[PDB]
Amino acid sequence: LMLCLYDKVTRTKARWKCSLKDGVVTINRNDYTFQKAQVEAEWV
Amino acid sequence: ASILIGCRRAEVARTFKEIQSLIHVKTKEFGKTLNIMKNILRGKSQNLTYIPRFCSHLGLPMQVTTSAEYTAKKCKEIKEIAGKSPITIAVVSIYLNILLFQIPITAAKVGQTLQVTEGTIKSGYKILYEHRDKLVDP
Amino acid sequence: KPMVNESDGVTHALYPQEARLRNLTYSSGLFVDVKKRTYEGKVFIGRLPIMLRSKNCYLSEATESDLYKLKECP
Amino acid sequence: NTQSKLTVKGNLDTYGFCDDVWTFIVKNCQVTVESVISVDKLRIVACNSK
Amino acid sequence: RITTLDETVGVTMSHTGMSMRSDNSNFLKVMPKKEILDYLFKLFDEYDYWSLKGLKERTRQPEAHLKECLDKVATLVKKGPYAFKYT
Amino acid sequence: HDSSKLLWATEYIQKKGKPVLVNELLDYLSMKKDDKVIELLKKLDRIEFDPKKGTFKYLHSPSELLKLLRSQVTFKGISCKDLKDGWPQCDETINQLEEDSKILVLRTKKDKTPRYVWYNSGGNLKCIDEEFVKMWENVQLPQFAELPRKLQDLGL
Amino acid sequence: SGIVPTLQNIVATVTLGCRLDLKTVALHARNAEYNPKRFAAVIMRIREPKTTALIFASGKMVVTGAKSEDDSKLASRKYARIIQKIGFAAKFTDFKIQNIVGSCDVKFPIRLEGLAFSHGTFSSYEPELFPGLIYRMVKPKIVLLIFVSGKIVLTGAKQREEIYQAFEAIYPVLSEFRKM
Ligand SMILES: [Zn+2]
Repeated sequence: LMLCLYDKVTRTKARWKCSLKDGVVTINRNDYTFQKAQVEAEWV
Repeated sequence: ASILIGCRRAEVARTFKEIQSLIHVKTKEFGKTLNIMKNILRGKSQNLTYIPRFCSHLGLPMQVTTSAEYTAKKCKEIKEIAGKSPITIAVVSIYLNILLFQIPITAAKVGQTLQVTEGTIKSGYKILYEHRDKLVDP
Repeated sequence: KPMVNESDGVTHALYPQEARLRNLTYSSGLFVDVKKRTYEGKVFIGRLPIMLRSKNCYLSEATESDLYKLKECP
Repeated sequence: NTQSKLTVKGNLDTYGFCDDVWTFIVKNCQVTVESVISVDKLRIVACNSK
Repeated sequence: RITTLDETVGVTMSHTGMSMRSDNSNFLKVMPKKEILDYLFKLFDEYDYWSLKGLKERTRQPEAHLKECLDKVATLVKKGPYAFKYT
Repeated sequence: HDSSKLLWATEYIQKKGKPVLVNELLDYLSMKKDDKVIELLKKLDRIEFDPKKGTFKYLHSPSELLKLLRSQVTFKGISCKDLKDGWPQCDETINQLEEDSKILVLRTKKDKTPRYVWYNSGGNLKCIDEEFVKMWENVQLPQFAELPRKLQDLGL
Repeated sequence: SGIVPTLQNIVATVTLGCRLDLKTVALHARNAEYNPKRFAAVIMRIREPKTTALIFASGKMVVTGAKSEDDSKLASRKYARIIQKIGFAAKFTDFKIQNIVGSCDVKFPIRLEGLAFSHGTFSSYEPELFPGLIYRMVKPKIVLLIFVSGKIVLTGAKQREEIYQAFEAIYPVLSEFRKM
């Protein structure tokens, strides 16, 4: 669970790029505190 | 749009921007209601003139247009619908003629006078550099 | 200096001889610099007929031979 | 006091938008830090900061 | 005196026509009901001259929720000196 | 407050609008759990209180409408505020009960024709075409006491 | 001829027969999109058929992206199954075709100028706004797009049969004004 705040997410029906700012990322027991994150995900 | 209907009927024409910036109606409903006027015209019943006006503001001799007109005629007939709103390639007819002659009017000056993005200028110029071989009149 | 905006929209220098024949008006435009201010470049305003042989006319100081070229009697 | 930039490149499984909350659950996703973390289970919960 | 314009008639006309460029010089460019009702009951009681739109502006609640909130424990007057006041 | 509880209960009773047990009345709004509201119901007409079983009502026909229209003879003019609440869709009854069976005062066709107290013999009398009404307007009623002679001139 | 219109877009309407909580639908369904203040309908999609749905809280479901009656019907049924999976008493009923978009290519360039001039009653044309011509057939009441590239796009039909009839009646026009 990445409890962050979004800024601008761009998508054309098959892909996600999730802008994240002033939030945290929780992976492998180490928290990732980031200024700006862009989740360039893909949609099935 | 009545002026457009007027001026076109007056056997001249100006680009939409020259009128859209003259009268800003957001250009969307403007053209949409403009089209039905032709249908009403038909119910109640063209770049060829854009040539000399374009070279007019830049002050050149008279032989450019027909030389440009010959080039303008050749593009559409074989292929190259070229524009989808082909108003863009009206200038493309002209620029490959100013590229011919040595007067420096590079797309910097055309881009501020005729107001065409070099994305359209350079793309249209080079795809017309492919077929310029059959374009040697004199 | 005098000129004429023709039907298409082209604007070229007008010569007095042409003016009489083509029923034109031997005029020239006026242009004013305008300064706009918001408180808490060059602007065309109109034409102006020009007296023939005035200081601004093309015939202002032309040569006698040049006048013959322009088909205007000295 | 945040300087890291993250670029999560993976495969989104589920998403949802309610109360302007975006919940992006990516499976087998790679997040690029500034080293890239190929993390399987990630749930991007995006809330409106505006 | 007047400075003659040697620049050709077209180029002096260039800026004066439709060059498709403007603005070169900047000049005249031109929800929950009970909580809202709790907000409305608080806003009306705490401030007698609490605007319904002001309640939407103060509580940061939607106008639909703020207006419906006033109909329960607040006074909505639309005429007279006490116009748009929740008490 | 004492008045706020009575106001909320009255609106809640209006919101309920049905005769139910007084015990359920308190739990519907979770406010009228004190004897103040029950006493207010007996003392105020906003909430109907009676010695019978738990029931709160409002404190209905064109026949009643006509009698109510006749109830305002040589008096002030009433509105249909009670008529439409005491009989929903009372404006339709005016249209159905034509020929003075239900007169009204149609203010305009933008405010649901807010009617007033009116009684009439004919009421509508639509069969007389506007052509007769136009000639009634086209003929202007003439001037002063020459007219008794004028009707005498016509033979009256 | 021998060229059949190729259906492009089918827009339909589906009534689930029960009210839906679009928040719960968006959360539970793995493939669903919903913005409360942009458009109050869940954009739920599946890949087989690859369709877009307008799932409303009132139960109205507008299925688009399909290219046939049966594909739209199956997409609607799958969406209804997704709805009933949560616990809403949805029912796949009142399925109705709203718009059928078909396309075809006569493969030869057309004289659009003569087509517009001769068919002011039937053809809608403005080459500067869109170099394609809009043809409005009355029987069937189908809208047809005509291009120089030979592509013909027919849209808005209640039946794909209407699209086929429109293209069969417009093919004489396409061949008549074919530039050779
Ligand atoms: Zn009188």
